[PDB]
Amino acid sequence: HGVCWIYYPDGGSLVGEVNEDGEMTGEKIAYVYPDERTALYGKFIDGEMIEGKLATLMSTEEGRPHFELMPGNSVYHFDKSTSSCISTNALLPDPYESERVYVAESLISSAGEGLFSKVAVGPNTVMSFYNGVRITHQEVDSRDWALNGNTLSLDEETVIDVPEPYNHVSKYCASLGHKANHSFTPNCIYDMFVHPRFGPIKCIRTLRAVEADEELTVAYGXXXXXXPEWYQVELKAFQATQQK
Ligand SMILES: C[S@@+](CC[C@H](N)C(=O)[O-])C[C@H]1O[C@@H](n2cnc3c(N)ncnc32)[C@H](O)[C@@H]1O
Ligand SMILES: CN1CCC(=C2c3ccccc3C=Cc3ccccc32)CC1
Repeated sequence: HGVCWIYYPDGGSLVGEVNEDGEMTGEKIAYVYPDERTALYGKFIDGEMIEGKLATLMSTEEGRPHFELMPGNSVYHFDKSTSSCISTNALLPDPYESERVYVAESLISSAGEGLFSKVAVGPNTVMSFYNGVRITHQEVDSRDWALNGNTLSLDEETVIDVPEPYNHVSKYCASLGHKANHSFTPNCIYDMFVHPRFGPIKCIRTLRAVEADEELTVAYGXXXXXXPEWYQVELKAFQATQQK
C-alpha cells in the first residue's frame, strides 16, 4: 500500500510509491545501485526510468527512503541499446561506475588498456557495467574471430558487443566493462545485471576483496567464438603452477 521496494538478484533495486494500478509510476521513484546509497531519483513510468537525477539514499525509516539530490545536472533515462546504436549519449559516464573504476594501460604486457579499481572493496562487489550493442549469436559466430574481441554472451538469444570505434574511451565511456583484460587467476567475474539506463546487460563483480589501483581481470574462457597465443601462453603457465 505504501512504499514498495523491488530488489534484483544483482543487489540493485527500484523503490517508491505505486499508483492506483499498483505500478511504479510517478515523480518520486528511484533506482538504487547495489551500494544501497547511489541512486537515480525522479520520473519513472511502470518501473522504467524517464528522468532520473543523481541522488544519495541518506536514510530509510520503516521502509520509507529519504533521498537528497546530488549537486549538478546529471540526468539519465532508460536507453537500451539496439543492434547498431550503443547509446544516445556515448560520452555520459555511469556515476556508480565512475566512483569505482578507471581505465589505464594494463599491467599485463602487450595487452592494451585495462580496468583498475579506484577503491578497496570486499568480495562480490559490482564494479563496472558491460553494456554494448545487441547482436545474434549467428552474426558473431559467423564472422572473423578478430572482430569478436569485445563480445560477451548475454543470454540464449543475444551477444553484447562494443565494436569500433566505441572500443576507444574517447568515443564511448558510458560503461567500461569491455576494458577488463583476461586472466586465469582473475579477481572478477561477469555477472547478470539489470540496469536502469542500459537494461539487461552484464556487470563485472569481484570474486574477493580488491585493493585501490588493483587491475580488474576476468576469465574470458575455452576457444574463441567466430571464424590467440597470449591465451595459450598464460594457460600453460597457469597449468604448471598446479604440478611439481
Ligand atoms: C574485452 S577487450 C579488453 C580491453 C582491451 N585490452 C582494450 O585495450 O580495449 C579484449 C582484448 O584485450 C586484449 N587482451 C585481453 N586479455 C589479454 C591478455 N591476458 N593478454 C594479452 N592481451 C589481452 C586482447 O586483444 C583482447 O582481444
Ligand atoms: C568479454 N569477452 C571477450 C571476448 C571473449 C573471447 C574472445 C574473443 C575473441 C578473441 C579472443 C577471446 C578470448 C577468449 C575467449 C574464450 C572463449 C570464449 C570467448 C572468448 C569472451 C569474453
